[PDB]
Amino acid sequence: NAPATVCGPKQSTELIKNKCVNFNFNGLTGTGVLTDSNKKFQSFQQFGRDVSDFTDSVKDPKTLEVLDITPCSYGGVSVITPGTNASTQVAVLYQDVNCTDWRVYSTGTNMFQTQAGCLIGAEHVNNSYDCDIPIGAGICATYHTNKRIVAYVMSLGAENSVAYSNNTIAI
Amino acid sequence: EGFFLPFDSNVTWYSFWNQKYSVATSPFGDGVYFSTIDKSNVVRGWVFGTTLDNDTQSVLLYNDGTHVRVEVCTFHFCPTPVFSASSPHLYSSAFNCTLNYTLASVRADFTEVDGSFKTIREFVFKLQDGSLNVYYASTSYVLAIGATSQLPSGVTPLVPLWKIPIGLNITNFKTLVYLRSDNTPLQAAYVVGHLKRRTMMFKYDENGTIVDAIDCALDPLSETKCTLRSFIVEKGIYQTS
Amino acid sequence: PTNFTISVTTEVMPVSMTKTSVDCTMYICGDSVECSTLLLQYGSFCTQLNRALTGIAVEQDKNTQEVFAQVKQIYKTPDIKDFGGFNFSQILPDPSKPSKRSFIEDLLFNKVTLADVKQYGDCLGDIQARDLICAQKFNGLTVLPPLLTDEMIAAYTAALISGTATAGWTFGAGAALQIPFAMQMAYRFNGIGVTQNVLYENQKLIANQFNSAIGKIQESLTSTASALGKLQDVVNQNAQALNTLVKQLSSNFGAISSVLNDIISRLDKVEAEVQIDRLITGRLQSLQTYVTQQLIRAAEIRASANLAATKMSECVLGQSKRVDFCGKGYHLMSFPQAAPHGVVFLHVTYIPSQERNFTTAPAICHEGKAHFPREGVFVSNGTHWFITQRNFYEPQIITTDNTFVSGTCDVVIGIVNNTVYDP
Amino acid sequence: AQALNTLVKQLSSNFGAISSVLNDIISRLDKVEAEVQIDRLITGRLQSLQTYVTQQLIRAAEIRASANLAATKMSECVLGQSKRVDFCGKGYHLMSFPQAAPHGVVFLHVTYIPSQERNFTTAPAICHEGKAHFPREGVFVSNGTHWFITQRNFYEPQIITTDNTFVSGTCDVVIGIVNNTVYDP
Ligand SMILES: C=CC1=C(C)/C(=C/c2[nH]c(/C=C3N=C(/C=C4\NC(=O)C(C)=C4C=C)C(C)=C\3CCC(=O)O)c(CCC(=O)O)c2C)NC1=O
Ligand SMILES: *[C@@H]1O[C@H](CO)[C@@H](O[C@@H]2O[C@H](CO)[C@@H](O)[C@H](O)[C@H]2NC(C)=O)[C@H](O)[C@H]1NC(C)=O
Ligand SMILES: *[C@@H]1O[C@H](CO)[C@@H](O)[C@H](O)[C@H]1NC(C)=O
Ligand SMILES: *[C@@H]1O[C@H](CO)[C@@H](O)[C@H](O)[C@H]1NC(C)=O
Ligand SMILES: *[C@@H]1O[C@H](CO)[C@@H](O)[C@H](O)[C@H]1NC(C)=O
Ligand SMILES: *[C@@H]1O[C@H](CO)[C@@H](O)[C@H](O)[C@H]1NC(C)=O
Ligand SMILES: *[C@@H]1O[C@H](CO)[C@@H](O)[C@H](O)[C@H]1NC(C)=O
Ligand SMILES: *[C@@H]1O[C@H](CO)[C@@H](O)[C@H](O)[C@H]1NC(C)=O
Ligand SMILES: *[C@@H]1O[C@H](CO)[C@@H](O)[C@H](O)[C@H]1NC(C)=O
Ligand SMILES: *[C@@H]1O[C@H](CO)[C@@H](O)[C@H](O)[C@H]1NC(C)=O
Ligand SMILES: *[C@@H]1O[C@H](CO)[C@@H](O)[C@H](O)[C@H]1NC(C)=O
Ligand SMILES: *[C@@H]1O[C@H](CO)[C@@H](O)[C@H](O)[C@H]1NC(C)=O
Ligand SMILES: *[C@@H]1O[C@H](CO)[C@@H](O)[C@H](O)[C@H]1NC(C)=O
Ligand SMILES: *[C@@H]1O[C@H](CO)[C@@H](O)[C@H](O)[C@H]1NC(C)=O
Ligand SMILES: *[C@@H]1O[C@H](CO)[C@@H](O)[C@H](O)[C@H]1NC(C)=O
Repeated sequence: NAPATVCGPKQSTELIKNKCVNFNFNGLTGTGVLTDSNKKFQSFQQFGRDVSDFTDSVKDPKTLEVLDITPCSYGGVSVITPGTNASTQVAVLYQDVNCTDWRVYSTGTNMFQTQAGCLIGAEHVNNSYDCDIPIGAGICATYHTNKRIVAYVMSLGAENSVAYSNNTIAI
Repeated sequence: EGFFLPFDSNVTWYSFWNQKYSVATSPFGDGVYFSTIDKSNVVRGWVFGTTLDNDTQSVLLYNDGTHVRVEVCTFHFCPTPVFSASSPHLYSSAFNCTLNYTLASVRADFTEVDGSFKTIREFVFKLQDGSLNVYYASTSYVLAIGATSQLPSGVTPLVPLWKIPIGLNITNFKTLVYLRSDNTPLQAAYVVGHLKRRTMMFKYDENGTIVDAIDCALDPLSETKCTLRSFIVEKGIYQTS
Repeated sequence: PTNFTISVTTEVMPVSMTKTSVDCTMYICGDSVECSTLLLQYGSFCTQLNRALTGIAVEQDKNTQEVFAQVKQIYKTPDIKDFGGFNFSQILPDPSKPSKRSFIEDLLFNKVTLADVKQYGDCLGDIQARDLICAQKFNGLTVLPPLLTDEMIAAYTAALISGTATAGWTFGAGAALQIPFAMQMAYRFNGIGVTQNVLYENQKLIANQFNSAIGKIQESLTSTASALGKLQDVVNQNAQALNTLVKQLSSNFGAISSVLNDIISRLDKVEAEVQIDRLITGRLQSLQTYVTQQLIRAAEIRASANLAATKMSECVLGQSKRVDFCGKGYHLMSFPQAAPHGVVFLHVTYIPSQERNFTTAPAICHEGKAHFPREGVFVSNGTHWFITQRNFYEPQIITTDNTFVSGTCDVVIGIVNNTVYDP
Repeated sequence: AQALNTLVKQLSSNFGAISSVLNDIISRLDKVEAEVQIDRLITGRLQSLQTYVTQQLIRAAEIRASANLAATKMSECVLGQSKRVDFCGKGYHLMSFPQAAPHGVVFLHVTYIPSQERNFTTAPAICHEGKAHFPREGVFVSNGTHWFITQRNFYEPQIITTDNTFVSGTCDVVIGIVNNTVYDP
């Protein structure tokens, strides 16, 4: 909870920044990414707190500069699949990845941004069918013909037009 | 929530000019608030204890001119212990003394400074598990030598300075000043408050400093600010405790 | 009444709320492997929570689909927005503008802050901003996008309008039948009990009143911002629940600390398990409370969306005889407008005004028989007796075509002797 | 069924105790330290039952809303003819027939869907003389040469008659009025 001058004998490694590491600052262990911070600790403070009680910053005991601590796990992931006993291939939607050119499991071969996240494993088609598997933000997916997962913009309905006239009626 | 000085509380102001001198032993109940308004280095330190005689031991925390010393000794204190300029006229004898070390190297001269009051030095002394915790803040505060004897507006957060393991019972405390050349001391003032167990809400700015605290359970508006976790209250009806 | 007012009023209805999903293993434990195990005993509860949240998220898209996608014929916006003097330009998209929304729709979308995509580098490079969305997502609280974008909802609205401007009420029931807008407005006037000759005689005045009411609607939502308070409350509740979920991670729940790292670093794996189990129970309780309140809000939102779909069917796709269901007054037309997390209905109503006192009689004793009015009431201007329709003063000569004969005139209380014309 | 089976499956949760089985705890521990584990299990299982009851209450509220809508449809679509658009099927509602279903009701809405439309030149009114003629019911249509009056939802043309129309005002005010003749019997 405070700066300390009595410690057990463990080790003193170098600082690893911009990388998810297992840290140990004055006995406080945890995992996260250490980055340089624009925070000024008041010399009686060793750790910082967020709106929760999570330790989001720390004062390095050797070089007295504040380091931010952020979790290295982040970003929503969704799986797009047809049925089991229909196919085994899947498409993965990474909601918080901008792959328009990563934090993805596999780079695949099909990549395009959908405004609901990065879609990997489904090829874009210019056709507009009805929705089969809803992806989000106007994008749907289906298992369509050799069979593959395709992603498309959903169609709102049949295109129509009414021949409006000021002297014609339809009975 | 902890031990805090309540807002707009009854606090006692003690004045010093060339005709009067007031160092009366204030009680130490659940911690005290101390604040000296001073143009020079008059209020040297404090004496903490129960009877302040030689039957029990006492804490002698003071500035000798160049260091801040704390002595937990059993003193035969002189009546009205003072400093005759830089010479400590504090005690006649000191024995059986369990703590004697310096806390900080602070150069504070005993020279008289003419003019008006310049700074306010605010202290919070509280006892936690046998240790005397000291909280300190210094703010520039220009006060004249008449027509007003009030405390400054706004807040100033006191930073935790020391944890002194005095390890003894404290019920009373006494302030000590310097007497110049054994006359009535110069222009100085000190305020003594008493902490109470209260909840309070603190607002931290973007730089991490406390600004604009509020006293929870002072009035129902402050309790509403407490419940809302905010310092802005919109117009409407609010249930309180 | 001797005059009328064409009134256009707004009705703001929430339709959908924000879809959300929760990673329990991210919320209950930060990245602690020691907390990931001993959470395996609580996996059924988290599958239950995610099942409830998935049901809510699917129901939100179902709510949006049932309100706006009533008709699947996307009728094209006409090149001319003037239909017999009625100016439809403010409620239809402007082809000269880059946004494919109406002017009213743009004003509506500017009036909601929409504070609930992101990237890991964006949260990593903006730590000092202390963004609430970053704090939500670092604790496993994600917001899923709606299936229908605002462009598609605006396209559905722009297809509902101009299907009713060119074909009127006849495209929600079968294929669209075109009709001149003046004749369809005469039909709407006939629907509320006003003869259609009033519409044809005052077409310019009625169109001017309609355009002025549309302009009054436009200006009241370039001014006051409290009109969209229901949608803003939906957004604020959905943000406040997630922020409360983030803030509730600081609760100790009876443990020595609310921080898993502090407990793991100070205690070995006989005594850290007790405090970790206390924290797991408390955080699972917080997630369960959040999911339960989300279910309550989803039920309320679904009721509002069902009402909005009923208003779409009965006020936009047809003319409703129900009192105050489609605005105050006699309902003529309704135009939907796409709004964030909801819909805004522009209810065009007929307000009779400028009433005049008239001496009236229930029936007329012209002879031994009695005459009762077919449609309307008997009125007298002091000397002569006329028959007029109820909602507009149009005095007519009392003829045998205007009235009908039923019985003698000695049994009607208030009977008045007057002549009846016979051609 | 899923709610009941989830309630059954949640009995395997340890809830922070040494075991999820009461028999194991009773067999291994005496009644001073089995009590805390049994209390943990009691708290967890009571929480599971409370969660089940809360979700049942929410689902019952949804089911009650659906049943109220179904009763309203029984009153207004089966026991009468509804003028509300799309309340009883798509189209102009004629009649509805209820069918008993497990846990619900199935309504067979008989509706009138007009079809096979034709284009017609139309007019708001007829200027037969100095006065103007407006149709009592339906619209004025023209087959190219002659003018007729027909009902709105079905093409049944007939000649314009003083009984078919009504007179209101002069004919110089109506926009789009055409010139024709009105038969007088
Ligand atoms: C007796 C207790 C006592 C306390 C708690 C104390 C604290 C204290 N005094 C300071 C400065 C100072 N404060 C004082 C004087 C005083 N200020 C006081 O609180 C009092 C009572 C005096 C003395 C009468 C002066 C003159 C300085 C040094 C300023 C300088 O030379 O930079 C500082 C800042 C040191 C720095 O920034 O490096 C601290 C922490 N000083 C003390 O003497
Ligand atoms: C702790 O020790 C380290 C290692 O000796 C100190 O870091 C050195 O500091 C000096 C003086 O500022 C620099 O010239 C060196 O380049 C630093 N070396 C490294 C490897 O960083 C550090 O200052 C010490 N910290 C404290 C608080 O005493
Ligand atoms: C992704 O990056 C591109 C880089 O050009 C940027 O234009 C875009 O706004 C970003 N976001 C999305 C959701 O595509
Ligand atoms: C799909 O449309 C894009 C954008 O217009 C175009 O570049 C691409 O060639 C099209 N692909 C086809 C027609 O296979
Ligand atoms: C203790 O104080 C008393 C007065 O109370 C005094 O007479 C005595 O000399 C003192 N003793 C010492 C050792 O200081
Ligand atoms: C404390 O120690 C100093 C020297 O370090 C000495 O001068 C002083 O008298 C001591 N104080 C006592 C015994 O009270
Ligand atoms: C924080 O400190 C900076 C200088 O480091 C100063 O410019 C800024 O005003 C301070 N912020 C506040 C809110 O006082
Ligand atoms: C009806 O009111 C309008 C608007 O005030 C006015 O222009 C018009 O003359 C009125 N009509 C009658 C018949 O009074
Ligand atoms: C409709 O109103 C807009 C402004 O609200 C105006 O620019 C436009 O000319 C109007 N249309 C007609 C046909 O008068
Ligand atoms: C009708 O008569 C009543 C009673 O005399 C009077 O108060 C009212 O103003 C009249 N209404 C008119 C003239 O519109
Ligand atoms: C009532 O209206 C008739 C219309 O023919 C008129 O002749 C008569 O003078 C009116 N009576 C009044 C205003 O008292
Ligand atoms: C109408 O009311 C008046 C005033 O009370 C009364 O004299 C008269 O008899 C009433 N007429 C009828 C037909 O009830
Ligand atoms: C009516 O006219 C329009 C416009 O010329 C044309 O598209 C349509 O096919 C015609 N026939 C029918 C039956 O709607
Ligand atoms: C229109 O109908 C009339 C009456 O049946 C008929 O004589 C005439 O030939 C028709 N005209 C056309 C163009 O079909
Ligand atoms: C109908 O529209 C046409 C084409 O703009 C125009 O020439 C004609 O005058 C209009 N007829 C009316 C308004 O009766």
